[PDB]
Amino acid sequence: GRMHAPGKGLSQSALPYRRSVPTWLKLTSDDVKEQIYKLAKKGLTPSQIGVILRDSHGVAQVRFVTGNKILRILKSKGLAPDLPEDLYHLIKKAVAVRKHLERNRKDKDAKFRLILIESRIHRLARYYKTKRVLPPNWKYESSTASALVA
Amino acid sequence: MQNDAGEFVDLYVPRKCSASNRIIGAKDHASIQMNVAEVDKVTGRFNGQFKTYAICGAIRRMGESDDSILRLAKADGIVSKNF
Amino acid sequence: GALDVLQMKEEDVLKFLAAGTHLGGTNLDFQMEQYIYKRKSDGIYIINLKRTWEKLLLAARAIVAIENPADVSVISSRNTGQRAVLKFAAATGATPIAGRFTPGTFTNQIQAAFREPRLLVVTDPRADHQPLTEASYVNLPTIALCNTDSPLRYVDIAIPCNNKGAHSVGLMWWMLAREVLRMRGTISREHPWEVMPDLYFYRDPEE
Amino acid sequence: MPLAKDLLHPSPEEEKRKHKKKRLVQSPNSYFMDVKCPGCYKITTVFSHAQTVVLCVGCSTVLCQPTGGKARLTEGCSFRRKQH
Amino acid sequence: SAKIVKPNGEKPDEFESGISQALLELEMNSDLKAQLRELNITAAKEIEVGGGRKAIIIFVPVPQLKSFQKIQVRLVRELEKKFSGKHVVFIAQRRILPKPTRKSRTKNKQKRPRSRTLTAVHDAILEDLVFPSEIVGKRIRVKLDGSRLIKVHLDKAQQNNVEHKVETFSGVYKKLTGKDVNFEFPEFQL
Amino acid sequence: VRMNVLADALKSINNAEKRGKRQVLIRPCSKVIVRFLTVMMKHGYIGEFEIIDDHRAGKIVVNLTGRLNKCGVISPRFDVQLKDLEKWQNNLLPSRQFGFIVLTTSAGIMDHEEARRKHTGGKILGFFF
RNA sequence: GCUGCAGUUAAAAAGCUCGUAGUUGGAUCUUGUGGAGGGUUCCCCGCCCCUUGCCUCUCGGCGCCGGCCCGAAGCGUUUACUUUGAAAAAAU
Ligand SMILES: [Mg+2]
Ligand SMILES: [Mg+2]
Ligand SMILES: [Mg+2]
Ligand SMILES: [Mg+2]
Ligand SMILES: [Mg+2]
Ligand SMILES: [Mg+2]
Ligand SMILES: [Mg+2]
Ligand SMILES: [Mg+2]
Ligand SMILES: [Mg+2]
Ligand SMILES: [Mg+2]
Repeated sequence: GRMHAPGKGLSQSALPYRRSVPTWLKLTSDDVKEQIYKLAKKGLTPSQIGVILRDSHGVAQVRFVTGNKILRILKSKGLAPDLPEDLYHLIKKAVAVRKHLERNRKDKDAKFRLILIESRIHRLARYYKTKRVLPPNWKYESSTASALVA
Repeated sequence: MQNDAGEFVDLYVPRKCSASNRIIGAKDHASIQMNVAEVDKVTGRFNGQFKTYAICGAIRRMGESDDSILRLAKADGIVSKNF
Repeated sequence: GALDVLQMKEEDVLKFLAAGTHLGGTNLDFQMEQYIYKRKSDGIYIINLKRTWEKLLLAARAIVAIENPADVSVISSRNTGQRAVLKFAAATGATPIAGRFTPGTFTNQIQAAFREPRLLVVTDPRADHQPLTEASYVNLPTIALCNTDSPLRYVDIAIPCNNKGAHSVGLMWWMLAREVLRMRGTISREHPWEVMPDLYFYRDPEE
Repeated sequence: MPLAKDLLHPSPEEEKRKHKKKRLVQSPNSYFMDVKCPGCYKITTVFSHAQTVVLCVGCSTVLCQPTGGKARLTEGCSFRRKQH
Repeated sequence: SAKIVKPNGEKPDEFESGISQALLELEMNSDLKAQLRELNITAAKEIEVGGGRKAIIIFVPVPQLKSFQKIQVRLVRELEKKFSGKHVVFIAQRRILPKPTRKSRTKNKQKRPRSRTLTAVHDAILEDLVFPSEIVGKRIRVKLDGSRLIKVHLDKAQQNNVEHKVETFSGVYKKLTGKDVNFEFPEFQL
Repeated sequence: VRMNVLADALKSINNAEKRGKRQVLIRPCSKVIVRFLTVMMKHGYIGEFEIIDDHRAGKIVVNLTGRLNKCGVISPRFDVQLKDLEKWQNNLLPSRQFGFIVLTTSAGIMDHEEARRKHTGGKILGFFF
């Protein structure tokens, strides 16, 4: 099931077995490169690029018209942010919860949920570190953690 | 069931369910021995020969002797597909 | 049966449509699901009649394979069946049981009604549960007229039909008595039988 | 269930009632379609479960809407399934 | 050319040179010059099939093959009118690096990209045979003696563009690898 | 969370033979399972079987006859040394006239009556009888 | 009780969740014939790209009529596993 909830649902997605390019699609393996670059200059994370390209244009799977997954693209042009987006998205949640905690110190359910968020953060760091992705001296400390989000 | 001479050494040889292939021990008073007539295919009349079927007890008491006999009949000239 | 001389003729189709045997109930089983064609737009199922015919000729072939005709015991407890089974005992030499069944008729060597058949035709497997669960003690095959909602347990050749109490019960028994006599060779095929189905229908309040 | 169902050749109409993960090969329930608004005339192609407010590259203020499932169109004309 | 157009292949080759001169002389006259671009091939091979016939095979160099596919149905129709009775299939000449753990010397040389394995090539070559159509599923029957048939499903559109070519495909593939394939068509696409 | 894939495959085949089915679907699958089912088929305990591609781990459909009685896995793949093989086929097997121990050796996945023939031991996978 | 026990009611599952050591971890990266021992394919040699994987030598023996051919030296990325050898006092 989940890792911190009890529920256990299957709501994933399911790719087509036919990996071929969609026969009718106009866009070609170089135009999407520039579309991705332009979309990234506005400041969109990889997932947001993916959903924009999936709705507004016909490219269902960036990885199939191109050869690469859309993060190695932002990497091989010096555009990926310094730290991955999941860790940023979790640290942003933790700093959101800590403010509410200090404003009303009786929200014990917020205390429990904050404990859970910080543990997920540690579990994700510990893995990014042994992948040569973060400085092995990396750390998550509240007051440092706020400035981290920028 | 033979030995180093060949001659069989066995009280008897039980018969197996035709739908489950599990031998039918001699205290199973639910196994049945259905016996279905042939016809002569030109006049539509019974003529000597017939085809025999064995059905175990357990598959009979789980409600599956029906479809079993049906498939065993379709497997021969008794229904010839197109059901 | 696969050939032509055994295929359903268009007058039997009209008897079936007149008695309403194709009309089923509102419920279903997971075992009678291959006999249904579809479900009507008000909540009732429809019985495929070619499957009815194939199962009918299979039961006919099961009765014809019994040498002495007198051990093909024919049971029916509900009213709508009684008159039918009595005519069946007249048509072919079988042995009727119409009324209450008196448990232990097959498995008691002391009772005065102890009879040891070799086959068992029975209407309505749900209202005759007792003869079925007693056939489960003496290696006794079974034949039965089920419905859209009839539990299949200890039955072997299920002839789907209305049998909810109708002209359909009588029609089914009459047609089964025709086909046993035909393929045993006691009456000739495609000369219509002198008997009339209404000899097998029930007494609704008379006059 | 008859105790003898054959699984290598399922029903072409039952194979489409089971969840997308639970059928012999996985297959999405989504599709792509060519919407065509009245007025300004361009053939912009949209995902079904769009979850973005798309626009016509011209004279429209909106072209479809996000919902819990499939996007609902305003007045889009053709929206043919693109079938590749 | 017709002799220098089979590099790394022991250039003097009779039938490959003949087919080379034929195909590049169709590249010579400007009738079909805007979609053929004087591009090289690398080998060719004609062999029997199981229906008392014969068919020919063209080995393309790999990075060209996406451009050959852009024209392949018109170009093969042109070659078959020029080669009545025979069939032309385009496959790239893929390299296979033996399994380093212990099949050749391991020397910390390089990683053996997973694209250069055995099975990656053995399934890409299978998709090159069927080109006008598309693979839509696979299956394998393990027969009662350990033997294997590969069941391949091909797309339902493009039928008459491959329908008569199913039985040459089995021969050429049994030739290239050794596996006994059979091709069918799916009743419904869901 | 699915640590042992052979354990599921053999338990899945086994929970269905007792019920009386005629075909079973196994998911995921592997080279190991496919090799094991081949050993179970060369001897006649199951019928032929068909593997489904789906661009992930695949699925297998197996045709069962009634001849099978049990199959199972020994969960830690212990080592066996051809002098401790008898102490295994005397604890796991029902009689010295039928049944097979299946083990993986440097010469492939085989059954003990062949490991004795080629003079090698290895790691125990399971048994079927 | 490792083979091999038990934990609803007989003796017994921490009130509840998080968490480092410990224990456990999904799928995936090479196959057919000509001879040999054993049959009617399949299981010491080399062949579809590979087959002890190569190299390049040098000093010393094995060949032919100097010139050319093949055994040795490097080891193949490392382990666990399995099999064989060596080496292990007598008495019991
Ligand atoms: Mg789950
Ligand atoms: Mg969530
Ligand atoms: Mg946990
Ligand atoms: Mg979700
Ligand atoms: Mg997910
Ligand atoms: Mg005790
Ligand atoms: Mg008490
Ligand atoms: Mg207690
Ligand atoms: Mg508790
Ligand atoms: Mg693993």
